[PDB]
Amino acid sequence: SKTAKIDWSHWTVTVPEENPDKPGKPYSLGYPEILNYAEDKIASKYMYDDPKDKSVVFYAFPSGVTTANTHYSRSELRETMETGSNKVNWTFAKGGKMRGTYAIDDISKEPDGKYSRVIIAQIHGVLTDEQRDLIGQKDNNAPPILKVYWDKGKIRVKTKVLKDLNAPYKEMLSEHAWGGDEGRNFKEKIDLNTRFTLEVKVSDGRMEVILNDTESLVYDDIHMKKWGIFENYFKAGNYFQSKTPGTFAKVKIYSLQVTHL
Repeated sequence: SKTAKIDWSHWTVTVPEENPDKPGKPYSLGYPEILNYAEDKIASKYMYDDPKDKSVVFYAFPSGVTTANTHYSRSELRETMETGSNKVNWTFAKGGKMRGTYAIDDISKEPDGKYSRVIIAQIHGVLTDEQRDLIGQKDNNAPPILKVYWDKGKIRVKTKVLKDLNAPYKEMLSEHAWGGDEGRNFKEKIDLNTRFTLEVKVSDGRMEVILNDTESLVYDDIHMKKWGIFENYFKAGNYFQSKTPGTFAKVKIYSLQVTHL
């Protein structure tokens, strides 16, 4: 209404600041406490309203506080397709769609004078407990099959590839079986302080990323078929890709919608 169009019943947030009651781990909020973000003494520093334009600002910077499988600091949402739970997630065959309206509100430069980079949307894989236990892994982590960056004035997309197409199932379940692709950039340059839309559409063996409802980048080869073994969740916000002292980003979200029809 007066605030950004985000359905808080389907997201958790993790921020850059340490949780005082859980040392070494970043503070997080899930439902229903996330609804209190604006009055949360910790979270409101990093996820807060701009009432002038009805956005939510995600502010992140190197804090030295991260999670076990996350390299950099973040102020970022994690999708919970079932309100209140983290273990209900979706396969590519079930599918999903995420639509967001963003702006890169402010960002630092690196020492070479080029802007720092920020990840604003992801699809993260997740192992089921049965898969985790089959391969004897300590947690349910799996690769980020999709990462969408703002990178030096372009929207850049990175996906994962299976390094050995003959890899057996138990090997394919490990992150070491997957590596990064070469990356693809949208043609339309996206300036700072400029609203733009992203749409991510996932279906069986297929992922499509759409910028400003014009250009699509489509992924629909063997790697997307092989990725079908995982469950997934969306992420959105500010996963800030620098540890250089003094760097930061602020990402605004005006609208964010996920569906699994």
